[PDB]
Amino acid sequence: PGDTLCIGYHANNSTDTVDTVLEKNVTVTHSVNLLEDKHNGKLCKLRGVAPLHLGKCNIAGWILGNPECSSWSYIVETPSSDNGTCYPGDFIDYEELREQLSSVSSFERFEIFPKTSSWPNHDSNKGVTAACPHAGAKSFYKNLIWLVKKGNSYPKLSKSYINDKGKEVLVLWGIHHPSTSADQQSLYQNADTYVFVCSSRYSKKFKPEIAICPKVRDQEGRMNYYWTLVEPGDKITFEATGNLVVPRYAFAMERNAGSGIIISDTPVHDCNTTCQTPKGAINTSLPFQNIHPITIGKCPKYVKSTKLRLATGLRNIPS
Amino acid sequence: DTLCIGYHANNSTDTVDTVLEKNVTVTHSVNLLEDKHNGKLCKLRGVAPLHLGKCNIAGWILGNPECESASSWSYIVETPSSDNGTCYPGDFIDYEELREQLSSVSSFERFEIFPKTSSWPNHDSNKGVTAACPHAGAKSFYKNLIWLVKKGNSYPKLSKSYINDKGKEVLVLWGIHHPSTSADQQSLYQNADTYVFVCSSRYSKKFKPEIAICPKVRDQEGRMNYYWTLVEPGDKITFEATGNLVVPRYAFAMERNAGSGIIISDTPVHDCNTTCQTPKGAINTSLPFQNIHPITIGKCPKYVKSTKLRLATGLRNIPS
Amino acid sequence: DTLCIGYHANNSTDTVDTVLEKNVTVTHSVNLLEDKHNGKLCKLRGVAPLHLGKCNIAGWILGNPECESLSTASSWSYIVETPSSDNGTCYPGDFIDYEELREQLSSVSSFERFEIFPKTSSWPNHDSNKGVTAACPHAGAKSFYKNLIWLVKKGNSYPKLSKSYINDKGKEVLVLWGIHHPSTSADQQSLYQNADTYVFVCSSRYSKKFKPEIAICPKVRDQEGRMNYYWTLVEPGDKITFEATGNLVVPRYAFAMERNAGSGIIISDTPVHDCNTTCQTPKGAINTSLPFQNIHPITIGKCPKYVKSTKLRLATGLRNIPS
Amino acid sequence: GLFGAIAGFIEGGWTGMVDGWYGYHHQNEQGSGYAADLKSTQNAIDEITNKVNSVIEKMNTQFTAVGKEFNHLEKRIENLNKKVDDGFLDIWTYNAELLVLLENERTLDYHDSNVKNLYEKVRSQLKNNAKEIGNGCFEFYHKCDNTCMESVKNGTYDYPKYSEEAKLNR
Amino acid sequence: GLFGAIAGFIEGGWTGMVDGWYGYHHQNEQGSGYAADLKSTQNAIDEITNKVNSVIEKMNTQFTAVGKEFNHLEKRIENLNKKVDDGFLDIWTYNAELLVLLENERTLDYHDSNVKNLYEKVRSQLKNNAKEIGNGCFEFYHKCDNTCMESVKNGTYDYPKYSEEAKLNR
Amino acid sequence: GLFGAIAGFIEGGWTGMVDGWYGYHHQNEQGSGYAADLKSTQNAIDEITNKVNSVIEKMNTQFTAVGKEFNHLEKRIENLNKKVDDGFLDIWTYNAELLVLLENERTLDYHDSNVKNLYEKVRSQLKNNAKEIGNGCFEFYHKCDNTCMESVKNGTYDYPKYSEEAKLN
Ligand SMILES: *[C@@H]1O[C@H](CO)[C@@H](O[C@@H]2O[C@H](CO)[C@@H](O)[C@H](O)[C@H]2NC(C)=O)[C@H](O)[C@H]1NC(C)=O
Ligand SMILES: *[C@@H]1O[C@H](CO)[C@@H](O[C@@H]2O[C@H](CO)[C@@H](O)[C@H](O)[C@H]2NC(C)=O)[C@H](O)[C@H]1NC(C)=O
Ligand SMILES: *[C@@H]1O[C@H](CO)[C@@H](O)[C@H](O)[C@H]1NC(C)=O
Ligand SMILES: *[C@@H]1O[C@H](CO)[C@@H](O)[C@H](O)[C@H]1NC(C)=O
Ligand SMILES: *[C@@H]1O[C@H](CO)[C@@H](O)[C@H](O)[C@H]1NC(C)=O
Repeated sequence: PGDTLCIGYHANNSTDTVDTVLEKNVTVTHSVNLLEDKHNGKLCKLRGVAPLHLGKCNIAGWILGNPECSSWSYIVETPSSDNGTCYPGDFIDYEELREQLSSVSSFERFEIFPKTSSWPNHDSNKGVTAACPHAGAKSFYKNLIWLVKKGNSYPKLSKSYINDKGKEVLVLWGIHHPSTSADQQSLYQNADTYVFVCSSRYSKKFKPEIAICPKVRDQEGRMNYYWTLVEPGDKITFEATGNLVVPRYAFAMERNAGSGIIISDTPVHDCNTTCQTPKGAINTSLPFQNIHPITIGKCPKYVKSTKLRLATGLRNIPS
Repeated sequence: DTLCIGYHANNSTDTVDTVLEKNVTVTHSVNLLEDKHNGKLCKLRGVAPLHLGKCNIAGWILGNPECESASSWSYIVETPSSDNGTCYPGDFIDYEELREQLSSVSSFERFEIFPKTSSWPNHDSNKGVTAACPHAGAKSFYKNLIWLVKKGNSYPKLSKSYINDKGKEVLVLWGIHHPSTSADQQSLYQNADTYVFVCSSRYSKKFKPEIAICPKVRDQEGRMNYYWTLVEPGDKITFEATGNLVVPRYAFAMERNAGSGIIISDTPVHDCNTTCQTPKGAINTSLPFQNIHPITIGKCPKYVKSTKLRLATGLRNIPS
Repeated sequence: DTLCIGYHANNSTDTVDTVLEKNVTVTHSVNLLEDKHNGKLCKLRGVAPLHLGKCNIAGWILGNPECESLSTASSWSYIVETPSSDNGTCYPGDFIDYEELREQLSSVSSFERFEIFPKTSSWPNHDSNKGVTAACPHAGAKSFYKNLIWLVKKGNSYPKLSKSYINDKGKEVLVLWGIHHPSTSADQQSLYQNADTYVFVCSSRYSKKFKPEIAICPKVRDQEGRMNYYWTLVEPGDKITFEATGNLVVPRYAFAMERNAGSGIIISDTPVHDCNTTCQTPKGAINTSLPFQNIHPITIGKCPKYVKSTKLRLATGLRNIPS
Repeated sequence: GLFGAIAGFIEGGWTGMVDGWYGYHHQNEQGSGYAADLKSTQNAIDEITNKVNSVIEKMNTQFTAVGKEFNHLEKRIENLNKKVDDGFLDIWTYNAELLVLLENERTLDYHDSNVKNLYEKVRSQLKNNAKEIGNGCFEFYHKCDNTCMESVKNGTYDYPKYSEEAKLNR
Repeated sequence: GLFGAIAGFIEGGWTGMVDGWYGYHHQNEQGSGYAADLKSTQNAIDEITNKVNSVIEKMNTQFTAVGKEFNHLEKRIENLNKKVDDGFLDIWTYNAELLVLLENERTLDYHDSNVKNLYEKVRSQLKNNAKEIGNGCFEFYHKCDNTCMESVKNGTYDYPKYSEEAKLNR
Repeated sequence: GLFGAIAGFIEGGWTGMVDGWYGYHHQNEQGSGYAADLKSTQNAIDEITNKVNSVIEKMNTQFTAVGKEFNHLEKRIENLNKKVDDGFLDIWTYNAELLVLLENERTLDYHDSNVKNLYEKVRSQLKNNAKEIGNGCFEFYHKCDNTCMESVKNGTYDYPKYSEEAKLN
C-alpha cells in the first residue's frame, strides 16, 4: 500500500568498455579515448609554415645545382629520390648539413662569385662531365663552377668574399681528384697543386689524390664536396693552383633551432598541424598517440598502446 | 544469539610499506622486484654468444696467431683480462664502431679474398713477421692480413681489386705500416717516398707513411695503423700501393643483425637460454623491475636501485 | 543537551587543485616545488669551482698572458667562465678536440703545472727568446702564451729538432703544443729557414704528423697566419717525442692531473662564494629536500628533478569551510 | 563496488532515466516516473569533466624533432638514439596503461559514492516515516504526493508534517 | 582505515577463519564457529589477482643492449649516454617505489571496504530484530537457528517472520 | 566529498576548535565549548607527514652534470642531447603535476573519512540513549554531565547505565 521513492543511476545502450586495475572489459555509460589513433594522411605546414619538398631530388642534389633538380618548417624527401652528387665522391659532414638546413626562416640564393667577371684567367665553360648529364649533353652543377685551364695554363687563383648579408652564408665547393696524371694536366696543367679555403673560423688545405677508383657513372676519378657557414661580418678566401670546383651560387639563411627531415611518399598538402608524422599529420588534443614514434612539432607522447579508454560515466547495467 | 563480521589473520610476518604508514604486517603479499640471476652467460634468441677467450675483438678479427678460432651469435663476450689484440702497436681506426657492428650477426663467413699464392707475384709475402706478434714464441703476424715487402731489392707498384660477388656485406681489413727510419723504409719497401690508396664506390682514402722513431711498444719503435670497411654487394674495392701496404688475405661475408652488444665479464658461458642477459648472469623473470644490473641485453625488466618492492595482496595481519 | 562531531577551520587562504576540483581552499598545505636558490656559485661536495675570470678554458690552459696560471688550485669540483671571457687563443687558429678537453678538465682531484721543457736548457740549437706577437699583447707589449714557446731559427738555420719527455710524475700528464702556419713563403723562411717542413708528435698511444699549411687567410687580431693547438694525455711511465724541422710551438709547461668523473662547465656572472652545496645551478645553488625544482634545467650534483610547474601545492589539512 | 551501492544493493540501472547520471523513480497516487537529481548530476559532470581535462592539459609537450640521421660509421650514437626513443616508449606506454586502469577504478568508485551519498541523504530526512525496502527504494509510511516527493528530491523535506500518520500505518 | 572496519570498530582478525579473507562468526543453540563468505572472498581474490597481473603484464619492454663503448676522445657522448641510463633509473625507481606505496594503501582500503559492505548488508536486513552490540557483532532479539543465520549471510533474511518475537524480547 | 561528511551532513568547519583537525563540541547544563579528539587528530598527523615524507624521500637522484657542449659541426648530437633533457622534462612535469592532483584528492577524501569514522564511532556508543538530530550532532535522550561527556570521547561510555532513563523519553 506504500508510496515509493527509489534512488538509482543511469543506464543506456552504450557498448563502450574500459579496463580497471581490478576488472577487465567493464561496460560503461560514457567514456573517452586518451589514445589518438588517427591521422589525416597528409604532410602539412608546421607552425603555419610549409615544409620544403624536394620532388625527386635529395638535399645534396638540391643544394648543389644538380641539372636534373624562402623559409620552411621541415624538409621532405621521397624514399626513391635520385642521386644528388652526379660526379662520385664524398659529401663531407653531409648529415650535419642536412640537419642544419632542416628548418630555416630567410633563405636566399645569390651569386657569390659572378661567373662573368670572377675568373678572367681561367675557363668557366668547359667544366662539364658525362657524370652529370642533362638533356643528352654533358653538364654540371648549377651552384658550382668546375674551373679548368685556359689555353694551356692555370695561374694561381685567389678570391675572397665578405659576407654583407646580415646573416649566415652557406658556401659549398668541390675538390677534384683526377684518376691519372694526364687528366690532371689536361684539366689544370700544373701537375702538382693545392687548394686552400679559410675564413676567420674555417681553415683547410687540400691536395689532389690521383688514383684509379672503381668506375661510378663512368668516373674513375673523384670529387669531394665541402661546405661552411660564414658569419655575418666575416670573410672567406679561396686559393688554388688547380682542382678547385669554385662556388658560383651561395645561400644566405637564418637557421632555426631545428626540426628534421621526413622521408616519405605521403603527399604534401595545404593544411595546418602542430604535430607531423611521416604517415600524416595528427591534431594534438590527446596526450598519447600510436601513429608513429618519429614525429615533429608539439606532439602527444608515442606509446605502444592499442586502446586507452577513460571512463567518464558509471558501469552500465541495463539488464 | 550473535552474528559477527570479521576478517582473516594468520602467522604471516611479511611487511609492506604504504603511503600513510611504514612496516605494515599483512596476511599475504608478493614481490615485484626481481633480484635473482643464474650466474651464467646464456643464449639469446636461442643463439649462443661469441666467446673470444683471452683475445679481444681486434686480435680475433685480424687473425692474431694466439686466437686460433661460429657463423652466428647474439652477442660477444670478452674476458676482462683480454690483452691479445693488436700485437703490432698502432691505431685501430673506428675500432668501437667495428665492435658494435660485429656485436650480432645472423651469418658470417671467412673467405680468402686475395689468395696468398697467386696474388702477389712481384712482391714477397713470406718475410712479413715480427717478434711483436709471436706464434709459439716465433716471429709471426696476423693470419688474416699479409705484410708485403719488396722482392729482390724492388717494390713494383701494386694494384689489386676485389668485386663483391657475395650476396651480402664483405668486411675488409688492411693495414698501413710506418717504419721508424728511412733506412727501414728502404730496407722493406725500397722506394722511400711511397703511398697507399684504397677506394671502393663509397670509400676513398690516401695513405702516406709517417716515418719517425716513436716510444717502443712491444719492442717496436714503428707503428702500424689498421683500417676496415664494409663492401656492399656487387661493389668493388681497389688497393694500390708503392709500399707500406699490409694487404688483406681473409675477408668476411656477413649479414649484420639489428643491433646487439658486447659483454666484458669473467662469467662462464653455459648451455642455457634467456631473454635478458647481465654481465653477472641471466635474468629469467616475469617481473617488471630488476636490481641485478643496469647494463643488460635483450627484453629485460626495468633497472631500479630499490632493494625491496613488496606489493600487498592480503590485508593487515592482526592475530591478537 | 547536545554533543557534536566536527572538524577544523581557519583563516587560511591557501589553495590547491585536485583532479576533480580547481582552487580548493585548505586548512594546511606544503609546497613540493623548490623555486628558491641562493644566488651563488658554491663549492660542490666541499670543493671550490675553478673560476677562470676574464679567460676561457683555452686561454687558461695555454697560458694566455691575461690569465692567472697556478696559482690555479690543485683541485676543483667544476669550472666557471664568465659570459664576457674574452681572452683565449690570442693567436688565431683551431683548437682540436677543444670541447673534449673542457669536459675532461671540468673536475680534477689533483692538478699541478710544471716546466716540462725548461726554456733555458731545452733548445740550444734554436732561438727560444723571440716568440712573441702583437696578437698576444701584455703590459702594452708583444707577448705570447706562458705555457708554450714559439721556437724560431737560430742565426740562419733551423736544424732537425728532437726532444722527448718521460712521465716521472705519478699520474697523467696533459701536454699541449702548437703548429704555426705562416701566411707566406717569405714568412716561413724568415721564421724557420727551411721552406718545406714537418712536425711529428707521438707517444705509446698518440701519433700524428703535421705539415705547415701556408696561406693568406682573413686577418684576425692582425694575423693572416694561423696557429692550431693540440693536446694529449701522457700516462704514467710513458714518453712523448717531438720532432720538427720548423713550425713547432713547443710545450714549456705541462700539467700533472688526476681527473674525476663527470662535472661540467658553468658560464655565468653569478658570484662564487664560500658556501657548500650538493646541487649547483648557473644562477644559484639549490638547498632543499624537495623532489622537484623549476630554477634551471642545467644542474650539477645530486639535484631535484627539473620541471616547468610553477607550483606544486600539496594538501596536508582538510577542505577549509570557515563559513 | 567500493561503496556498496552500484551493482551492490541497487542491483541495476535505469534506461528510463535519460536526463542525468543519478536520480529517482517515484510512485504515488498522482502517478509515477523517473527524475534525475540535477544537483548531484551536474556536480559529477563538472568534476569528471575536470578530471578528463586534467589528464589532458597537464601534458606540456616540448617541441621536438624525434628523427635523427646517422651515417654508416655512427651506429653507436644511432643506437644511443634508439635507446632514448625506446626508453621513452616503455615509460609512456607503462604509465599511460596504468594511469587509465587506476583512474577508471577511481571513476567507478566515485560514481558509486555519489549514489551512496544520495541514498543516505534521502534516508536521513525520511528517518522512520518510511521503510528501507531495499534495492535503493523507500516505501513511505505516510501519503507522499508530488509536492511531497519533490521536497524529498530537493532537500527541503518537512518531516514533522507527516510524523502524525507515519506512526499509524506501522 | 578508510572505511572504519578493519583495525577500526572491528579491532582484530580471526585466525579461526582459515577459509577466507572475510566472513562471519555465528553463535546460537545448535553450535557456533567461524565461516568465510566465499562469495566476497572469491571476488576479492579474482580482483586482486587482476591488480597484480595489471602491474606486471603492462610492462612488456623493448629489446635493447644498453651497453655502449666510447673512446678517450668521446667523453661528452659517453657522459650523455650515462645521463640517459641514470635518467631512466631515477624515473623507474621513483615510479616503482611510489606505485607500491600508493597501491598498497589502495589494496588495504579495498579489504576494509569489502568488510564494511558485509557489515552494512547485515545491518540493513536485521534493523529492529537485533542489537548492534559494536565490535562488528549483532545480538538477535529472537532465536536465530542455522537456516536463519544462513539467511542473513545469503541476504534473504525474513524480517516479518521474527518481527513479533523480536519486539517482545526488547 | 567521497564519504559525505565534510561539506556533507556536517556542513562546515569549526574555527573555534583550534587544538585539532577533528573533534567535539559539547553543550550540557554545566556549559559548552570545543574539544579536539586527540588520538585521531594525532594519527592523521602521523600519517599525512608520512605521506609527505614518502613522496619526498623516495626521490633519490643520481649525481649528474646535465650540461653539454657541442661545436658547430655536432648539431645532431646536440639535438639528441636536447631530446633527452626535454623528454625528462616532459615525463617529470606530467608526473609531478598528476601526482599532486591525485594525492590532493585522496588527502581530502582521507579527512572526510576520518570525520565520518569518528561520528559513526560515537553513534556506536550512544546507541539507544541518544538521537541523531543531524548536522553531526547527537542530542542525549538523557542528561549527560562532564564526566559522562568524557566517557564518550574516550570510548568507555556506559549504555546499560542509562538505558532505563532513555526508554521513557
Ligand atoms: C644513387 O641512387 C641509387 C638509387 O636510385 C642508389 O642505389 C642504391 O644503393 C644503395 C647502397 O649504396 C642500396 O642500399 C640501394 O638498395 C640501392 N638501390 C637500388 C635498389 O639499386 C645508389 O647508391 C646511389 N648512387 C650514388 C652515386 O650514390
Ligand atoms: C684580452 O682581452 C682584452 C679585451 O678584454 C684585449 O684588450 C684589447 O687589446 C686590443 C689589442 O691590443 C687593444 O687595442 C684594446 O685597447 C684592448 N681592449 C681593452 C678592453 O683593453 C686583449 O688584447 C686580450 N689579451 C690577450 C692576449 O688575449
Ligand atoms: C596555420 O595555422 C597557424 C596556427 O596554427 C596560423 O598561424 C596560420 O595562419 C594558419 N594558416 C592557415 C592557412 O590557416
Ligand atoms: C640548507 O637549509 C638549511 C635550513 O633548512 C640551512 O640550515 C643550511 O645552511 C642550508 N644549506 C646550505 C649549504 O645552504
Ligand atoms: C540465497 O538467496 C537466493 C536468491 O538470491 C535464494 O534463491 C536461495 O534460496 C537463498 N539461500 C538461502 C540460504 O535461503
